[PDB]
Amino acid sequence: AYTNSFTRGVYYPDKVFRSSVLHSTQDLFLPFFSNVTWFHNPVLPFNDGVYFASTEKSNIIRGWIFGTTLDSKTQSLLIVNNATNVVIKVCEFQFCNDPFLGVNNCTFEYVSFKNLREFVFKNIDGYFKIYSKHTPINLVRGLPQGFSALEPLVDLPIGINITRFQTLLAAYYVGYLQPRTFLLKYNENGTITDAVDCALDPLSE
Amino acid sequence: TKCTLKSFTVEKGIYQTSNFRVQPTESIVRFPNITNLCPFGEVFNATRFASVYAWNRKRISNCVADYSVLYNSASFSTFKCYGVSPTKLNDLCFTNVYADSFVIRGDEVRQIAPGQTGNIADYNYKLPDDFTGCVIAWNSNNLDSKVGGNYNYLYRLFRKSNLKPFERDISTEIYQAGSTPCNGVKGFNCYFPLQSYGFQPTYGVGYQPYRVVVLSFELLHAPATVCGPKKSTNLVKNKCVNFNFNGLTGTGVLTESNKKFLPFQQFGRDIADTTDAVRDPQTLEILDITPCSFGGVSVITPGTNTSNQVAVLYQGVNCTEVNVFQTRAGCLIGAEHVNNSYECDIPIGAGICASYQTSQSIIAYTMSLGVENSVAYSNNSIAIPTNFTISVTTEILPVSMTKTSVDCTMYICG
Amino acid sequence: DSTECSNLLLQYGSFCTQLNRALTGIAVEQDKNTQEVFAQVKQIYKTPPIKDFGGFNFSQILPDPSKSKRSFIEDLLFNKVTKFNGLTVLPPLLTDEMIAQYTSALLAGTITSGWTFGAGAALQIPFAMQMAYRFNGIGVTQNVLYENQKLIANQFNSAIGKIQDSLSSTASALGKLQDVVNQNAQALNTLVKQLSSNFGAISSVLNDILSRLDKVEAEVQIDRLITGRLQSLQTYVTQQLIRAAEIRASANLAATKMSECVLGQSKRVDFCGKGYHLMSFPQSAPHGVVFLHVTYVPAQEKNFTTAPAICHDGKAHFPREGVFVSNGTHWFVTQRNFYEPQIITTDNTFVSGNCDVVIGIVNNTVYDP
Amino acid sequence: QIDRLITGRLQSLQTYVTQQLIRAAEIRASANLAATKMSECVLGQSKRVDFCGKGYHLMSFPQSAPHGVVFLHVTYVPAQEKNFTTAPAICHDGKAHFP
Amino acid sequence: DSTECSNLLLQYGSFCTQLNRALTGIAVEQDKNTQEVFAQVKQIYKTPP
Ligand SMILES: *[C@@H]1O[C@H](CO)[C@@H](O)[C@H](O)[C@H]1NC(C)=O
Ligand SMILES: *[C@@H]1O[C@H](CO)[C@@H](O)[C@H](O)[C@H]1NC(C)=O
Ligand SMILES: *[C@@H]1O[C@H](CO)[C@@H](O)[C@H](O)[C@H]1NC(C)=O
Ligand SMILES: *[C@@H]1O[C@H](CO)[C@@H](O)[C@H](O)[C@H]1NC(C)=O
Ligand SMILES: *[C@@H]1O[C@H](CO)[C@@H](O)[C@H](O)[C@H]1NC(C)=O
Ligand SMILES: *[C@@H]1O[C@H](CO)[C@@H](O)[C@H](O)[C@H]1NC(C)=O
Ligand SMILES: *[C@@H]1O[C@H](CO)[C@@H](O)[C@H](O)[C@H]1NC(C)=O
Ligand SMILES: *[C@@H]1O[C@H](CO)[C@@H](O)[C@H](O)[C@H]1NC(C)=O
Repeated sequence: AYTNSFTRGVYYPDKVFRSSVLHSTQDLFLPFFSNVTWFHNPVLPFNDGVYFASTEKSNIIRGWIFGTTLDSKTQSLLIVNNATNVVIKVCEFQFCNDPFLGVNNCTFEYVSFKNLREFVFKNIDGYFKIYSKHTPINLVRGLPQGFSALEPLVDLPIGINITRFQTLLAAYYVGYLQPRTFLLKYNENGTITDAVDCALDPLSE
Repeated sequence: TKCTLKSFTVEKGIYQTSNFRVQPTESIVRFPNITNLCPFGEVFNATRFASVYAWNRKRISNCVADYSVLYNSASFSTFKCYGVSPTKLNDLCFTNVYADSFVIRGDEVRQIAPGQTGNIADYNYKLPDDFTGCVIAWNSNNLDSKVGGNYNYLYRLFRKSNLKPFERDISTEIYQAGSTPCNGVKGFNCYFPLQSYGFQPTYGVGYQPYRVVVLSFELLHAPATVCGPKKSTNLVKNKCVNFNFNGLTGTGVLTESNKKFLPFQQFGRDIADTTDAVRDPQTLEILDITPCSFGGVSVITPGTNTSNQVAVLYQGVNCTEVNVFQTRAGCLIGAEHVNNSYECDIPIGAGICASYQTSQSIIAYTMSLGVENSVAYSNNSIAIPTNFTISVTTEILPVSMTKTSVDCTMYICG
Repeated sequence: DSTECSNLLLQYGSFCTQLNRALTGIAVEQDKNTQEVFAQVKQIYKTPPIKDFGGFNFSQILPDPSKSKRSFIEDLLFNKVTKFNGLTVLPPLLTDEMIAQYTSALLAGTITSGWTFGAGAALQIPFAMQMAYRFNGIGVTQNVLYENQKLIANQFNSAIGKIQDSLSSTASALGKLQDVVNQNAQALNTLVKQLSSNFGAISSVLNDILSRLDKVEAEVQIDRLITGRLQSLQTYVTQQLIRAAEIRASANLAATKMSECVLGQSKRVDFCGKGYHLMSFPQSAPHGVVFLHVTYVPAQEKNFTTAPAICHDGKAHFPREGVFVSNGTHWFVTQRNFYEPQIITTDNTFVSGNCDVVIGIVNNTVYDP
Repeated sequence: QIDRLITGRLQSLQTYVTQQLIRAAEIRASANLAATKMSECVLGQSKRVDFCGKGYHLMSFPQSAPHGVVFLHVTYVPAQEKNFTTAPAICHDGKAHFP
Repeated sequence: DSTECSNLLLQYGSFCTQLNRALTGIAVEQDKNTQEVFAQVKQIYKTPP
């Protein structure tokens, strides 16, 4: 099953301040009005990059795992939630379908319906990066029509090969990034505050 | 001006001759506060190093490096470098670094060199002929030796074959020195591979223990995790300066700003993509990099046949930056601000013109548009001419260029 | 500021002087254009204290001394019309206040003295007499002004009011001036953005090449950027030369409309605005000029029966100036641009030969004064 | 080496020919203006203010000059004015007379 | 349309875009000229029988 993404999944493409101005970029982005997959669960492919979002009340989702294998032979990427903060590791665990109860050959380690949180997970070959946003919403399962940009959380200098991912365990959503041009409007205070998916339609073009 | 026009006579006018450009008054650098310094000293101060056949390896990553903190100290019995000179290592970046550490007798330390042959080089730690890195060594007879001998510091005298470059191997087998079938037990012609120096405090220096660390480096397809020092200076505002922020080099006036960068934003840009502000990595400051002051320099002159005097216009410059006169066109220098208005002799800009006049000097003034004349209009008054002049007014128009032709094959090649 | 690039740039010889000369030529020509358009007046004529212009009301187009002392209509024009990487902008020689002194002088001459200030010393004349000469210049007899003077004053004043409303209402009207500003903004911004282009070199940031490469490689990569930036600058300078010739063709047209439509009255049909021309007033505007062309347009016609000539004693009478017309019953002659019937007489008309030769002649009487 | 000298000399010649085309278009505008002043100011009498020199135009004489033409515009300029009282019309018998 | 050249031509920057703007200026002006020459008339007058 599917749902309309409206104008969600925009993110700050570079660490640059700009003010009262329109800037153009081509990068991996979620298209406007795209079909995200509706959920309220299994292993999924990564393609070239992932958008993930959920309407969890109190950071309910326990984490994620990413890699080629997600089972031994090489370190898979592991990410875990502790309240407002995040634990990260890369390890060669080989668990069954309950990895949250399985809880290692590891080579990197780090620590950081009223609400909706949004995340972008991105390999860049110049290592791996994560972007996110947190917002209150109306008490509705479908993604509301609205605008904000996901901000960079971390750069992981890890070099892990990724082709699939899984969630560690309300409504939630998945979509995929595509190489697309976007026009980005910045307000006075450096903030991306409107955008156009350049390829969307002849008026947008 | 004579050299600008390629002539010994300059006719009356104004001529651009050069560009004024404020020089950088000093050089500035900023990078974050010195943090994540690589733990080389924590390896060097470890309580003991291994038996040299199974030398300790520590992987080093995600850190800034200054190897001169190590090699400047004459406290070691030796500090030597191979493939690269010690100073250069402070410039470099690497994906991984390794500290490789062990104990050897004072006579055998010579085997730690590029492409060596002998017990340690072939069977314990093979440095290749193209080894890039450094060797740190010191006497440890006060640390490692014991009465009756210490055996925690063995060396592999025997192995099947020579080790590969930087190879670590824990394999052991009994060496058959003769006809005896050894079959994995000690005996006559059946020597144990891990020989003991048996270190004692009374030993002569060639038998005494030496602790050694060797530094080994790699830069890979996976990008660097180690780099040289985060260089920095004081941060002088409100002067034109050469600068560098986190590797963004330039020259400009570093000015205070109210520009609210988001927490992750490092650099700021204007409409034409040109950089206009930066974060100081050593504070919370966002500084606007106003461009360093510059402009065309033009020389005002009467014709050289009449006088040699000259005056200068610093186009768009403020006279803080350069007889002086600030104008909307720039600084006049060498011309009098006479202010009383006249016909425009030599044009300048924004209503200023200049002339050479009487006791003689160059003067600059707001130009006159001609004499004022209030027409005596009223609802019943007319003026009628009672007489005329015929007049003859010359007008001149060009009609033809000089007819010119070029053979492109003869001009280009010939 | 790279010395390394500066030394390599010498190998291209005169190009980097030649392009700076070509822009200097364009820059000097802008003051030549502005002088040939506005500096046609010999002396700074001034408006009289009492605005006693026979009922006409120039207060919207004359200077407001309380304000740069522009007119009201000049202010609308200055309101509707709407980084330093080695580029420099330069000031115009005449400031916007000096242009407003010339458009004040040209206007105050045109109001108080007709064309005369454009042909010699200015001669004062009452405004309702100046308009009688300008009407007489279009084949409408002087008395058609005087018999309608308040009506003509109200039409002129009302029409000035409609221009003030029109220019106040929309920013889309000044397209010819706004496009000059927009084209130069696009040219300068494109010339700047081309600094960031790689031109097939390793980077467009010169400091990369100056720190990452040895001289023998850095020379090749810099020479790619020089080849790119130099071809960029030559293309911009060539477009500014072509655009300067396009604006010169408009400046010579404006200088010609200043000399003919302001300093005179032009018989060039549809040159100084549509309709028969009476006069025009210049108003200054940023990077340009605005003419308020005042024109007479005939507007409420009647049909008539007409004849090329009329017989009398077998001789044919032609109209001296004007046309023969009839209300079906009686024959009259009129001036041809405004219906005003005159009784046909031997001073209104001239004889030439006999009634045989003229095709389509008619009879009636010609009266003897 | 020859390919660099070709590219340099060729781009330099392209610049000259491009600037000569633009300069020749300015001279054509001047030659058409001269042919217009020849047609009106010499072969006629231009009733166009300040076209055939300042003042009211009478006639003009062309004179040759190297690469151009010189016009000697003969013009009438009024020169010694007197002030007068004036009126647009005058009565004689309740009828109004105009000049 | 051979992609290996297009991936190089992007590195030459604004050139191949501004040439379409320059030719569009020429192309629009051909209509403006033809408008100003012929469309001076206020109505489509037509000749009597
Ligand atoms: C020139 O600079 C000084 C010092 O900043 C300032 O006082 C003055 O107002 C400036 N004048 C102009 C015209 O920029
Ligand atoms: C203007 O210049 C004159 C000399 O030409 C001088 O007497 C006068 O004081 C000056 N006035 C000002 C306001 O500078
Ligand atoms: C008219 O002016 C000329 C000089 O232009 C003078 O010689 C002549 O005497 C004047 N005639 C009258 C009647 O004023
Ligand atoms: C002229 O126009 C002004 C407004 O511009 C108006 O106030 C004034 O009453 C009008 N009439 C006269 C005779 O000034
Ligand atoms: C003039 O006469 C023609 C033919 O009778 C008629 O079509 C036209 O409407 C008339 N126009 C006026 C203004 O009376
Ligand atoms: C005018 O037109 C009609 C039809 O052509 C004709 O009968 C009449 O004789 C013509 N009159 C003249 C003066 O040509
Ligand atoms: C005018 O009147 C004469 C007789 O006096 C007559 O012969 C002639 O045909 C008339 N002409 C016209 C055009 O009606
Ligand atoms: C005309 O009369 C006025 C007022 O008396 C005077 O200002 C003006 O100078 C006179 N002009 C001539 C040519 O006498």
